[PDB]
Formats: sequence, C-alpha cells, structure tokens
Amino acid sequence: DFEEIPEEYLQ
Amino acid sequence: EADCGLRPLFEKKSLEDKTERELLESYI
Amino acid sequence: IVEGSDAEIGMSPWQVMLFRKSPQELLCGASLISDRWVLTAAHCLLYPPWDKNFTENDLLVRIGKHSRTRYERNIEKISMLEKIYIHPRYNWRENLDRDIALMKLKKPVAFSDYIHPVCLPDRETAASLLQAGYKGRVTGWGNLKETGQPSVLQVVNLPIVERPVCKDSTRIRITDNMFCAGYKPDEGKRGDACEGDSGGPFVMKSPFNNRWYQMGIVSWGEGCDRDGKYGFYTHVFRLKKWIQKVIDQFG
Ligand SMILES: C[n+]1ccc(Cl)cc1CNC(=O)[C@@H]1CCCN1C(=O)[C@H](N)Cc1ccccc1
Ligand SMILES: *[C@@H]1O[C@H](CO)[C@@H](O)[C@H](O)[C@H]1NC(C)=O
Ligand code: NA
Ligand code: NA
Repeated sequence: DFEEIPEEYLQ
Repeated sequence: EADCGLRPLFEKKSLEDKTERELLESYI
Repeated sequence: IVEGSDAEIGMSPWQVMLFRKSPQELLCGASLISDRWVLTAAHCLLYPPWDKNFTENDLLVRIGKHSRTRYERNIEKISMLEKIYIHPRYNWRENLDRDIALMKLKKPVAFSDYIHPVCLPDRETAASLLQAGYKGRVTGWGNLKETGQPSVLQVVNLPIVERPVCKDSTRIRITDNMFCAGYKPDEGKRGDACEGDSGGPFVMKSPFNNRWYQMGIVSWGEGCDRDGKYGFYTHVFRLKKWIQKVIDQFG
C-alpha cells in the first residue's frame, strides 16, 4: 500500500 | 524555537488557511 | 480522522508520520517540536496489551508529508531515531494516564515550507486557551471511519468539552493529565480522531500572538466519532516539566 522509500533510510 | 508555530505558507506570508477563522471565533 | 477534510499544503508543517520499517506501514502520528525532537503518544511505542513495544531501530519518522502513501520526493524528509523516552509514570495498564513520549532524531531536520516546529504552551497559554467551547485542530492519516484510509493528511476542528461532561461520557477513569474534545449529539457537527491518528497533535492558534501551540496529543476514545463519546487528549502543558527535563538532560 505504501510506495517504497529510498534504500538509504532502511540501512 | 523563536519561530515556532508560524507556518511558512501561512503566517509567514500573512495568508490564512480555510478554517482557522472557526478557531478564532470560538476564542471568546 | 473521521468527518474531517483534506489538509491544505503546508497547513500542518509540524505533522510527523511514525512509520514502521517492516512491514512498511503507518504506526502513528507525531509532531515536530524542534529540529531534533519529536513528540508523540506513549501508546504509539509501548502498549503491552497489544504486544506493542517498539525499539528505535523499528521505526522511522517522516516529516513534511501530505500524501499518506506516496514517497514525496524533494518534499518529505525521513529521519532515524536516536532514542525514545517514555514518561516514567505512563499508565498503560489502566487508562493511558500520562500518554506521552519523546523521540530524539539522529540528525537535525532541515526546516522548509513543509517542515516547521509547533510551539509548546506555557502556563499562561494553557490557562487562556484550554477552556470548554474553545476549538482546536486535530490532524492525521488515520482511519476515516471506525470500521477507509485517506489519500492525504486529514484535518478536523473540534471544541474542548467541559470536564464533567467528559467524565460522564465514559466508565474509564479520567485524570487531570487528559482533556476531551468533540461535538455533543445535540450540536449536529461531528468529527474525531481514530486508529492511526494516535500521537498526532491537537493544536490551537493563539489569538494573542498568532502562533500555533500544541495543547494535546491524540490519546484515546471509545470507538471513533460515536454519538455521546469524545476523544481524549494528553494535556501537554501538564506534562511539560517532564518534556523540559528530558530535553535539558539528553539534548
Ligand atoms: C480510537 N481513538 C479514538 C479517539 C482518540 Cl482521541 C484516539 C484514539 C486512538 N487510541 C486508541 O485506540 C487507544 C490505544 C489503546 C486503546 N485505545 C483506546 O482508545 C481504547 N479504545 C480505549 C482505552 C482507553 C484507555 C486505556 C485502554 C483503552
Ligand atoms: C519493553 O521492551 C524493553 C526492552 O527493549 C523491556 O525491558 C521492557 O520490559 C518491555 N516492557 C515495558 C517497558 O513495559
Ligand atoms: Na463516568
Ligand atoms: Na462523539
């Protein structure tokens, strides 16, 4: 349902 | 912050949002 | 938010979305009170009856948002959490007394047209504004109905309610650390916070200095927008000594 967020914020 | 609670797109440019007057009218 | 409307762009630039990393979903609302500090409800982070006990690494904060689900490239900013602080006397066992928490960000967020902190009330602000009939404003991306979900941030203006009326509306024990807001059945108008709006701000615009103050935090209600029920909000000023203690010690 949510658009993916940039990978840098999930590191 | 000295600038807290003043919105860039409203208070900062002296524009009012569509319903803030409803709040003001309740402050009797 | 039930029976509210779409926010205007930049209408609530202190609005924060607490975002779960996995699965990716809305966890709660919150508010920006400085470049490094975010205010929310304790039950957004800690609520054992629902097996909720988040750690810093479980969550992200998304600031400057309007769309609920979109990644708002070049507008929103996403911050990691350095540390969570929950009120030491938060009562999750009974009635959500002292339903308040702070989150310190790993790095300061840059303010913009869409990102800007709200003021916290002092004693005089609170005395002047926290009166029955005076309206505040609640915002969030929570459910549109008790039993769906909004495209963009929702807003509703609601009147503060007399304490005895709040007390008589529920069997739950109310405390001085709470206030309630909403329309009565006889009043026709409606509106309430709901699931997902938890932790977001109840704000009032001071007619004395034209600044927005966060008087409450979305805390609890029996259902959403039910006739004869009201929403309950953490009384921010009553708990401000704790807020200041935490920021002074850890900031
Ligand atoms: C659902 N709703 C309605 C109005 C407002 Cl202003 C906020 C909320 C969201 N809050 C909630 O859903 C909170 C989280 C835990 C249970 N809860 C509730 O609101 C419970 N429905 C009522 C309750 C209050 C105090 C203690 C235990 C249960
Ligand atoms: C919540 O999590 C912490 C550990 O991360 C734990 O020590 C605590 O007992 C848990 N329950 C609380 C704080 O009620
Ligand atoms: Na009662
Ligand atoms: Na109601």
